[PDB]
Amino acid sequence: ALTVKDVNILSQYISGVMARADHHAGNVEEIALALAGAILWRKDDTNIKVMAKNVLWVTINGERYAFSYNHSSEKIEMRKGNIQGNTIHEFDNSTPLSKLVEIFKGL
Amino acid sequence: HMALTVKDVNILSQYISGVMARADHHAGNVEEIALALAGAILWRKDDTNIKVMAHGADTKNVLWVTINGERYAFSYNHSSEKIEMRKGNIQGNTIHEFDNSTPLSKLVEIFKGL
Repeated sequence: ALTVKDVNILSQYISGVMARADHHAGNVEEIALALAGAILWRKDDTNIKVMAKNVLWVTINGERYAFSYNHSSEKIEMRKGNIQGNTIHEFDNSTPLSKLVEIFKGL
Repeated sequence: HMALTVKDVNILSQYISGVMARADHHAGNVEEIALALAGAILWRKDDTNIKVMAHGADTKNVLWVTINGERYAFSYNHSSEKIEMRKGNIQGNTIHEFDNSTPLSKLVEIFKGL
């Protein structure tokens, strides 16, 4: 799995996400940038890790969160704890930024 | 006279948290678009570190980033309540002004094109 250890790798990863979203998942291409900001906003010191569909793990306020793309619903799914459970939020280009801020502010 | 160099992800997260805290408290009109701008700047930046210059103290901040060999300056205008984006000269006119009502599709378009 990829460990996002520095800003160089982080930009490359975000670029990878945006390239993939443009080509094959256009319905999350916009929210992806805001999600990137939100995850960096709220993460603990633990490094972001992307594992293998890929799953991105981040720890926020002492809880582990998994982000991954669902081709069938065309959503980015957010799970709390283990990828083997229900989503707590789903994001796409229709998600209001007001709602995104509200969700991350409260984590 | 004060320069913050965003050398690593820890400093980046503290900087973003600082921006969101200030926006929540007295710049509500850009609190939402600030997150998207954070992703967009990190998306397109060249290797050079982001720098935040304050030539007044913690209040008169300008964030600088290089994209495709060009410098871009971001700052908040507390009268228009917009984040102003300039290119090259910081004393030039703005090329874009962003707030919560900026369509995200337009923000993606702008950054894709830099």
